[PDB]
Amino acid sequence: HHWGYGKHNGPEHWHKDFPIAKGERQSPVDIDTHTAKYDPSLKPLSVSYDQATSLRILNNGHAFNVEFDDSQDKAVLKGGPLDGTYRLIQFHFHWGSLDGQGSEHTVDKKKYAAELHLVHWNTKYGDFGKAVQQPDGLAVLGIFLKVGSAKPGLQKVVDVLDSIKTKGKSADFTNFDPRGLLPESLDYWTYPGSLTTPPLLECVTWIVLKEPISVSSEQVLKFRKLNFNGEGEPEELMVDNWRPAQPLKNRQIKASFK
Ligand SMILES: [Zn+2]
Repeated sequence: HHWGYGKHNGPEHWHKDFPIAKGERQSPVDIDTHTAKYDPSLKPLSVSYDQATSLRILNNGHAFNVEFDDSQDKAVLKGGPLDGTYRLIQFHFHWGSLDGQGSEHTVDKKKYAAELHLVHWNTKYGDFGKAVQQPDGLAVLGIFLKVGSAKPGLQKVVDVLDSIKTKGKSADFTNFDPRGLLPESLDYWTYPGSLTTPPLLECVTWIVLKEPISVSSEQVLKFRKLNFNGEGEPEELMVDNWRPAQPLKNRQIKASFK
């Protein structure tokens, strides 16, 4: 009885094994655009992904992660509300069984078809495992996906998913450039929050971009053919791997733009 996204082990159960589920700075949240405060003190984000080295893609039974070499400052995020340099370790997505749900964060209660998470850790803490124990340890860039036109830069990801269909499977995944996943604008909302899967630690500065990217229905269809299970246990499709919005409680969302 591990955690997952079903009736009997899904997000409403997580608090029994991970009491921080009901904590004060849980994610995701609904971003109320009329209540978010423009903060002209916020700098532009600086994304330096020119030297990124992807290594591997894997199905971990809750999502698929693309993992990067984080042994040096090769793909980093700086600026914005951040102090210091945050190194890219992995990205993954959350998505739905249908196009009208899938994102974790919502914008004035609107759900998108999926959500991309680029996970970065603060180099002052030396490694990811020490970083997750700190209130400013991680920075996650969240990018919404809507269904319309194809995103060419995502196709390389979609084509390998056949090779990692079940939990535990991995494949070599070199020379992927994450710059092909960014929207045009880097305007953003930011708030302090948590990992959205167990162990749900409250170590994340969230940076959620205003502008969604478009993907095609055929591209998102392929995400939905993955499996939560291992080979061959009974087939459970990897769909609806998102946590619902949590209470904002004592937190302000700030916007980089008006
Ligand atoms: Zn995520």
